[PDB]
Formats: sequence, C-alpha cells, structure tokens
Amino acid sequence: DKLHSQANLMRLKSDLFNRSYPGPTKDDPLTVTLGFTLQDIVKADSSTNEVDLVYYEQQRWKLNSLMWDPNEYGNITDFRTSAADIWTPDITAYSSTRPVQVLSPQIAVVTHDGSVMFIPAQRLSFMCDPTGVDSEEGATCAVKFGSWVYSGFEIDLKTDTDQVDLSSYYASSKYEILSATQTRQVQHYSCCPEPYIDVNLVVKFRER
Amino acid sequence: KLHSQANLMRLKSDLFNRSPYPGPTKDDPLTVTLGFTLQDIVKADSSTNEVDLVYYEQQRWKLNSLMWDPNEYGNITDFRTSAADIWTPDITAYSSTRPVQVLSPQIAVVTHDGSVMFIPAQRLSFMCDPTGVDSEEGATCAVKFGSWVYSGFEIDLKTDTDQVDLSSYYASSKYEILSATQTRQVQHYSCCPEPYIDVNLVVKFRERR
Amino acid sequence: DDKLHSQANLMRLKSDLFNRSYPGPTKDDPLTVTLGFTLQDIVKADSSTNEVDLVYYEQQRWKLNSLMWDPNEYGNITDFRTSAADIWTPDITAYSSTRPVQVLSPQIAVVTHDGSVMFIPAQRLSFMCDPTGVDSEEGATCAVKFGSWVYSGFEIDLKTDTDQVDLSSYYASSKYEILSATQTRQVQHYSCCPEPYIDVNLVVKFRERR
Amino acid sequence: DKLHSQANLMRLKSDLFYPGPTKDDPLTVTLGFTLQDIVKADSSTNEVDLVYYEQQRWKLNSLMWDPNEYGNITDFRTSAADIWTPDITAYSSTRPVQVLSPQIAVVTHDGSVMFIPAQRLSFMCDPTGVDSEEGATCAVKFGSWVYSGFEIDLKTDTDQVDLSSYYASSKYEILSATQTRQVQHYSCCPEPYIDVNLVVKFRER
Amino acid sequence: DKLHSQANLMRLKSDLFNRSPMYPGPTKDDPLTVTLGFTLQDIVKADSSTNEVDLVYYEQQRWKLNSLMWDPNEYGNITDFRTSAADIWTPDITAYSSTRPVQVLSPQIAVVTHDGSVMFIPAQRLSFMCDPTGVDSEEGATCAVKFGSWVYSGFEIDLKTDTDQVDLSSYYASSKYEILSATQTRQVQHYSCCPEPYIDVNLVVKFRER
Ligand SMILES: N#C/N=C1\SCCN1Cc1ccc(Cl)nc1
Ligand SMILES: N#C/N=C1\SCCN1Cc1ccc(Cl)nc1
Ligand SMILES: N#C/N=C1\SCCN1Cc1ccc(Cl)nc1
Ligand SMILES: N#C/N=C1\SCCN1Cc1ccc(Cl)nc1
Ligand SMILES: [Mg+2]
Ligand SMILES: [Mg+2]
Repeated sequence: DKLHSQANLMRLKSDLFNRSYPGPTKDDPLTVTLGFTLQDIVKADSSTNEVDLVYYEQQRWKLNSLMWDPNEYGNITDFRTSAADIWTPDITAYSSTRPVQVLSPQIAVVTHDGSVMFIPAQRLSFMCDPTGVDSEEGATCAVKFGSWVYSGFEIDLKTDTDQVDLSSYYASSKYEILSATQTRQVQHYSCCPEPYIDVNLVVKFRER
Repeated sequence: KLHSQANLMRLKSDLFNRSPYPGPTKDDPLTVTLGFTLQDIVKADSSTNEVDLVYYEQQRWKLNSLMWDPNEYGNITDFRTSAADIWTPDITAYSSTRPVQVLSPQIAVVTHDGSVMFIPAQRLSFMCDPTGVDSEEGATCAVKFGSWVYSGFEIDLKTDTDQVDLSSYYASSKYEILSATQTRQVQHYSCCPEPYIDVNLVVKFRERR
Repeated sequence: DDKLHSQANLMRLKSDLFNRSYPGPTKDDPLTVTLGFTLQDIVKADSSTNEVDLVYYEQQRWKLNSLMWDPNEYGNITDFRTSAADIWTPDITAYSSTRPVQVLSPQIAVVTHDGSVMFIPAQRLSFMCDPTGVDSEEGATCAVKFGSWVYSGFEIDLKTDTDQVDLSSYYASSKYEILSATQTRQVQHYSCCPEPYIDVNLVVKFRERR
Repeated sequence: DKLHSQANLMRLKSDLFYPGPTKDDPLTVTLGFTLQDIVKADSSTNEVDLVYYEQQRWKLNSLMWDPNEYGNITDFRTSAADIWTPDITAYSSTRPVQVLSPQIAVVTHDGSVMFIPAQRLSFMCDPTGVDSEEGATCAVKFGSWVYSGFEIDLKTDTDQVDLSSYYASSKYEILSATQTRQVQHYSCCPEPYIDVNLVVKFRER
Repeated sequence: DKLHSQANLMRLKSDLFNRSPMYPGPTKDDPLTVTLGFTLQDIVKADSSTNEVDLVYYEQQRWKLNSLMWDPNEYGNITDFRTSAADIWTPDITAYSSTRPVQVLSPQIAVVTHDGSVMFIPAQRLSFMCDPTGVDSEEGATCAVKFGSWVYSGFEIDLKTDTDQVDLSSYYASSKYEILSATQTRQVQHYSCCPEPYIDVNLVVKFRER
C-alpha cells in the first residue's frame, strides 16, 4: 500500500512540475491574501530609528495550473513542496533597512483545487522612530508590504481581517503591543503609471 | 579494500539512483525522535530579551526505502552520507530571532534497517527574558521545536527521555544549568485545524557564582 | 481558455527569447543606461570610521534589439516580468563603498516589446563619508560615484532624467534631514586604461534632524 | 610542449575523477596546527577567537597514478570540491568557522593529499587570568563529527602547536600551545573516538 | 553590422570556453607570472582592542594564457572582451594574515585581450593583523600584509609588480587616517609544509590619524 501512495505522489509531482508558471499578467491576474502574526518586537534603536520585528506572514493564492483530481492520484488532496519548485509572490517590505532574515523552511503546501499556502517567518529591520515608547501612548510605526514588480493589474492583495494576529506575541518582550493593524492600500511609484497594491502593517507599542 | 569501496558505491547507487522520497504523507506518516544536548548558554541579552544557546540536536527516523540486506553488499551495515542525498525533517524553533547558525558537517548515518541518525550542532538566538539570572532562583525560558509545515498526521515527534543531555555542558560557561527538560506537546496554529507536534525545551539557568 | 492561452503565449515568448539565442555591450554595439536615485533614509553616520549608511532604490533602464518582439505574434503581450538572472544587466557599482551592498528588493526586471528593460533594485550601502558638521545648521556633504566597473564610456554610457534625486519617499522621521541631493553625470579615467569611464555622482547634503 | 602538458593534466584529472572511509577501509588523517593569532577574548560571553591554519594529510589508493603515463606529472592542484575531504570539526565552536584560504588541495601520484585551510574560529573559553602572569588556559578538541576511530584515525607529527608564524604584535602572547591526540569511549557506543586536543595558555602582551 | 558584431563575439566566446575544457591552472611545465599592483582607497578602521585594521583597496591583476589567444581577423576584428571571472581561470591571491574573509566590493568581471592577456581588478575590504600603536603620533603606525597564491609555489606561479609604489591617487581625502607611505615588494617565502619557495607581494603601509 504505502509504496503506491509514495508512487502516486511522485507521479502527481512529476505530472505537475514536468509537463508545464510564468507568473501573473494583465490577462491572467492573481490575488494574494496576506496576514501577519507578530511574535516579537526585538529591538528598537533610537540612535538609527530602526526597529526589528519577528513575525510570520501567511500568504495564499490559487493557480489553475496546480489543480488535480484526487481520484486520479490515490486520493491525494494536498502535498508539501519546496518553494523553489513553484512560483511564489515577491512580497517585499517597502522601508526595510537590512535584507529580511528567513527563520522558517521554504516549503509550501499545495492543495488539489490549486490553492497554495506559504507561511514564512522573518526577522525584519525597518524604518521606525521609537520616540514615545517610554510613554503611555507608546510609539507608532508602519511598514508597507507588497509585490515589488507587479502592479495592481497583475497582483492584487487582500487581507482576511484588518487585525494582526497577536495570539502568539511574546509575553515577556521588552515591548508590549497596544495595537497592530494590517490594511490594504493603493500606491503609485515614479517609474510607472499603474497603481501598485500594498498591505500596511501599523504597530503601536510601548516599553513593558 | 577495492571490493569494499565498490560494494558501498553500489549500495549508494542502488538506493539513490535505481530506486525512487517525497516526504511523509497522511497515508505514510513518519515519527521523528528528537533529543537535545546543551553545550553552552553563550549570551543572555537583557536589552532585547534574546538568549544564545549552542546545542546538538539528535534526530532519528526510519524509512523503508533506505533498507537493505547487508548480505547483498559485503556485510555493509551502515554508511555516512551527505544530508543533501536524503530527505531530512524541517525541525524549526518556533521563537528564534535570527537564522540558526550550523556548526557541524551536514552528514547523516544510514543503517541497513532504514533508520537514519543526524545530529546538527547549532547556535540559536531565541526569545528569552533573563530576569532573575543574577539570583539564586535563576531565569527560566522555553523554546518549542517541531516541523514547520507537517502536521501530526504527517510527522509525529517523540523523545527518548525527558532530560536534556547536560554531560557536555561547558563547565566554565557564564551560566550554569539548574534544570533542562524536553517534552512533547501538541499545538494548533491559526492557518489550519490539524494539530502540530513539538518538543518543548525548558531551561532554568543562572550566572555562575 | 483565454487565461490558459495567455500563459502559453508568454511561456512561448520567453522560450523564443531566452532558450533560442547577448554577450554585453561593445565599442561597436554600445549601450545607454539611464539611472535615477530615490533616497529613502540616511540610517547611520559613523564619525569614528567616516562611513555613512544609506537606503535607496536605483531605477535602471536600457534597451536591447535582441529583446524586441511583435505583440501580435504573441497574443498582444506588450511586456513581462522576468528574473534578472534570465537577462544581461549592467554592473553598476558604487566606487567608494566600504561593505558589499545589501540587496533589499527582488531581483526581477520588466521587459517591454520595444526591447526596453527596467530594473529597480533597492539597496543598503555603506560608503566613505566624513559626517563632520552634521550637528550644525549647514550640515555635512558627502558624495559617492556609481558606474560600470568594467565598461568604458565607449561601451556603456550613463544618462539621468534629472539632476535632482527623488526625495518624495525620504523617511520623514529619519535621524537625518536632507538639505539637498543631486545626481550628476561625470567622466573619469582610471590607472589601468586610457578610455574614459562614465559615472553618476550622488551628492548629499544632510544634518541631524532639528 | 606546454600544450602537451596541459592535455596530460586535463587527461589525468578526467581519468581520476571514493565514498569515504569505512571499518573495512579505514583512513588515518594527519593533523597539525599553526596558530597565527588570538584576535579577541570576550569575558562577557567566554568566547575566544583564533586565527590559524591546519595541515591535513591523507592517502587514497584511488588517487594513485604512474607519472610516466601522464607526461611525468607527479602532483596537481585541485578544488577541494573535486575530492573527498575529512569532516574535521572543532567540538566547542560558538560560530561557524570562517574560511580564510582558497579551498584547493594538492594531490600527489602516490595518492597522498595535502590540504591546508586557514580559519577564524570562535570557541568556548573563559579568559579569566589573561591579565596576570600565569595567564588564561583554554582547550578545544578537533575531530571527525561523524566517523568513529574505526573509520578515521588521527595522527599528529608533534604535540607542539607551530608558533613560528604567531603574530608578533598580537594583543595576547602565547605561554604554550599543545596539540594532543586523545582516544576515548563514550556511554552510547562501543567504538573508540579520536580527537586532537588543542590547549593554549596565553596572557595579555 | 551590430548584429554581426554580437554574433562574432558569441562565436569567439563559444570557441574559447564552450569548445575547450577549462584551463587546469599553471604547472611546473606551464608556469605563469601574475603582475599585481595595489590601489589603496581607505583605511576604514584601526581596532586597538584586537589589533586588526580594515583596508578598502583594489588590486590590478594581469596574466597571459596562450589558450586565450585569437586572431581578431577570424573574429570581426574583436581585439578584447569583458567576461565573467567564473568563465576563466583566475589566480588564488590570498592575504597571509587576514582575520576575516575578504569582502568583495566590485563585479567579478575581467577583460581578455587577443594576445591571451587578462586584466582583473577586484575591489575588496580586508581585515588583517595590525597593531595601530603610534597612529596618534607624528611617526604613525606601520603595518604589513603579504599576498600571493595560497597553493601554487614559485615553480607554478611567479609574481611581479610594475612599481614598488602603492597607488595613492584614489586614497579617500577625508579618511580618519592619512597615508605616510605605502610600498609593494616581491618576496620569496618558505612554508613549513613544503620545500618549494612560494612568492608573495608584501604591502607595507605607514599611517597616522588625520
Ligand atoms: N499560521 C500558521 N501556521 C504555522 S506557524 C508555525 C508553523 N505553522 C504551520 C504551517 C502550516 C502550513 C504552512 Cl504552508 N506553513 C506552516
Ligand atoms: N520607482 C519605482 N518603482 C517601484 S519602487 C517600489 C516598487 N516599484 C515598482 C517597480 C516597477 C518595475 C520594476 Cl522593474 N521595479 C519596481
Ligand atoms: N585601475 C583601474 N580600473 C578601474 S578602478 C574602477 C573601475 N576600473 C576600470 C576597470 C577596467 C578593467 C577591469 Cl578588468 N576592471 C576595472
Ligand atoms: N604550511 C603550509 N603551507 C602554506 S601556509 C600559506 C600557504 N601555504 C602553502 C600551501 C601548500 C599546499 C597546500 Cl595544499 N596549501 C598551502
Ligand atoms: Mg483599498
Ligand atoms: Mg577523492
């Protein structure tokens, strides 16, 4: 039995990854759903106005080219796969000051309806003035995330909720979270006439 | 000696070329045994609440596809191989604050019964408030380790003991270990209804007197 | 059906362009790279080593005949996104960096049917800069040149659209405020070689926020 | 002539280009350390940083040739990626080692290989006493991570660390530095384990 | 005309690299001489707590291989070309007393000329063993660092300089440190492993606080 289930998977993957995705286009656009789970505000540097966050970001999208019929494949309904084997969106912070450091395995889950889920954990340094962190109202900082190169005509972004998930926030962090929201926005950049979509992460925090 | 080399090369070729591992599935789940050997608490940063640990993580699992009959291969009963040649579990700390730094060669040992042993040494920074480390009672912190992407239906975990191996702990570390335990736990994450399995490392420590 | 066809068309175009045939510019086939800087933040100024750290992105544009197509032969595809590894890109280098530049954006470019390419890397750069005076009304002045490391002005020319650095995305709560920032084309000569080399010199006047 | 020698070498390398040692086909690796500098001693974390190079030597039958079949080529330089190399590891490092020299080895026609990696290492070391006449003492063991003494034996030519290239203006002076082969057994396993223990006594210059 | 020039270049590069097995490096029977020369841009940092100094410089390297020769007449009168350093053999020039891996600051691209000669000019940031005691005095501090092939003896790789004077023409004028002198000198070394002599170029820099 088990030998055939392994074989059914190896076959599914072979069939998918070796019979045919060039990325989204204006004719074939994509919606990426984004959500943030903030784990820690590690460091706030008032000498450079950089703050370091640890969080994970749930990403979801769906491709017709990743679809299969589970009956054709021993009732496999989903699988884990290296993120290198598939297209992934180029979700980038707009005001980082250091390259993101990746903290989790680059492996995604693909489902038979063609939907993909990928949940990278990251440490990010970004532009933030923490003046006021030692006050009751705390400091407020914001960072936009979205595709670096795909306009709103190729990649649209959505959230499931405007509330950042704080259920895993580190109970003994140096900083407590007063509020954290994630909200879709439209931008234009100087290069191009097309609008570009971002999700803006806004965090209000203070010294515990 | 010529024959023995040829026998090993043949085995590896048979296993890695002439045979078809896409990872565990709900239909073919895997149990990984995990244990920790703590070598050093290097740094405890009270300004960011990060602690740095150096440890070895013993991983063991068994695959039917790695099995062979030693009698067919000159009585070879195990071999060393690059961790790149085989599947390995995506064991991840839940509350790291920086990418782990790998401190040992990425080489595993495969045995004829299909079992694999792999023992990466690593430096880890993780979320830990060291308040109390300057007192008799010390500081206590914890970090969970488990598959990032495979639920308990695909990867289960277990330990061989509740006690973290402290027999190699650095005798002149800045910190001494009061207790160190490792315990299987079940978690649920927002994305998904399935349970995810971890081994929780709980360490009580204080400044050396 | 339509979405299946558009994908097939793009895959086919990319196949035709990249699988079925550019060794860089030469004196017989030279190239112009238009450069523009958008300065986001002066992160740090270290007076103990005379290094300043900047975050910016750099818009780069050029055009190749080899990247041309008729949208009509490809379902009216007029442009596409592509990994920067799939195409030639110019070796634009800061002359007085003190650390390898850190890349902050995905290495992906946009290619248009007229053969034009746009690539906009975001970078954190440490460069040689004496911040003396930063604590004064007048501020400090530093400069860093950007150009091809290996291609002379006979192979790669540089152009700017304006001599003004784009400050519309400068971080409003940076430790440093920008008094002015200019980008100016220049010609240099190096010891190795008789040929002139082109650079764009970024000059930044800044002070501690007041 | 020069084109003939190029082709002779190209041919030798192609003709030559081993799954590692085993209980049945064990290997002895000779090790020797040359200490260049104690760069840093951090009393806040008990870490010390060393710069040194390590001479590694071993011999493989699979790497032998007759020079007369190859234009009297007696040795060649080769990328360490092209050959098997021993997984010699510090056992109490606190950072990944940093490689300071090209990963190229020399192979000789008798199948012997020489490889001399220079490295910066941070390792577990309490420097208490460095500011006194007696100085500080620290130790770090080096050995295979994955092979037991039944697969890889270690040999040294000397128990003296080579100090002839020690930086004369280092922040730290070396009082002594030894490298001692140790054989031991652990609770887990019947087979012997072999390491070379580097012991360094040093003090502020 | 331009399309022919590109075709000529890709043909030449295919004839040299694609239809020839990579040069196996120098040997006693086919030895090589590498010319080296340094251009010092900045002494960035001098750490008296560890006795490490950090230098930013570029290093011009030149060598010549018969296997890289062509007749420009067979190739549209192409007399030289830029190429990725990964396409060709390059010397393993290493500092003997570095304390961290070198950081590369320029694109790893070289120029190959039709006589088989190669020019490659890497910019690097190097930390090396140096006691800066006396940098705050009029006489300054003196440090030295040797460079050469880590693995090839003088029977395989010899070195030479064009001058014993380090090029100071691009030294950062507002560095924390001023250069009093900087020389580069060929030496013959013997290492413990081996009877053969090894060649280095010793860089000696005298410097003091600005
Ligand atoms: N949310 C969530 N899921 C998390 S956070 C800790 C690990 N996981 C499980 C998971 C599940 C699926 C994917 Cl693609 N990635 C991760
Ligand atoms: N200017 C500009 N464009 C920017 S800055 C933030 C992301 N973008 C959009 C973009 C558009 C095209 C390319 Cl090649 N790269 C980036
Ligand atoms: N000397 C010199 N040349 C320099 S320093 C800054 C860029 N250049 C031009 C150049 C020319 C050729 C090569 Cl191989 N490398 C660099
Ligand atoms: N000992 C020694 N040899 C050294 S230290 C500086 C460079 N060399 C020469 C060398 C010779 C051979 C090999 Cl494999 N590696 C290095
Ligand atoms: Mg909106
Ligand atoms: Mg070998």
